[PDB]
Amino acid sequence: MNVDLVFLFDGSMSLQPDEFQKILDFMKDVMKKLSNTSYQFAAVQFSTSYKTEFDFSDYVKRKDPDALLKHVKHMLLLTNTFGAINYVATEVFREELGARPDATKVLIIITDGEATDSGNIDAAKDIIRYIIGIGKHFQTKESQETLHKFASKPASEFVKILDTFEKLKDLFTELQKKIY
Ligand SMILES: CN1C(=O)N(c2cc(Cl)cc(Cl)c2)C(=O)[C@]12CN(c1ccc(C(=O)O)cn1)C[C@H]2c1ccc(C#N)cc1
Repeated sequence: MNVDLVFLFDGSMSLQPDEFQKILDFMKDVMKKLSNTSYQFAAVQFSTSYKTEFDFSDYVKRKDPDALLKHVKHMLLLTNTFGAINYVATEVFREELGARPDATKVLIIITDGEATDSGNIDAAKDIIRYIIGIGKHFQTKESQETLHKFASKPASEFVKILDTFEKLKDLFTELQKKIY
């Protein structure tokens, strides 16, 4: 349907270069698949700070995932996930930046660890929120639970755990199908 979807992706120092690249490729795969639909996309990299890599209006103008992401630079700092989610809620979903009043808001968060900051994400709560937690830091039920606070309910649907960044490929294949 009419979906305004934002990727919020981790660019902290704990991600290896190849891992950060797998994230970019995942986002391109998704966008390529949903070309020529009612989907609109935006992407934000977060680390210590929050960098909008492209807004919805950027997407409407070009609709080319390669061009939209070509200058992305890995920030290699902290993992301020609380600040990042609030940033998306208030700074990215705006009509002035191409967001649509009647579109469903979706936020896809991709990270390798726990947030380095703190607070709440009240402002983003109405958004449909998936979080993809990847790698060695999420190998136990207890470590995986730390992500639930960022996601819609139930966690069994909205929190995805991958053992490696190579599994983003497999996740895309699975997601591809859910497309009606
Ligand atoms: C199932 N589902 C889903 O897995 N994701 C999802 C989950 C992850 Cl981890 C990553 C990415 Cl990129 C997308 C979604 O966003 C949805 C929920 N959804 C919607 C859309 C609209 C409404 C609504 O209006 O209520 C509710 N949910 C759209 C749907 C979807 C499925 C596959 C792809 C691909 N490729 C992209 C989107």
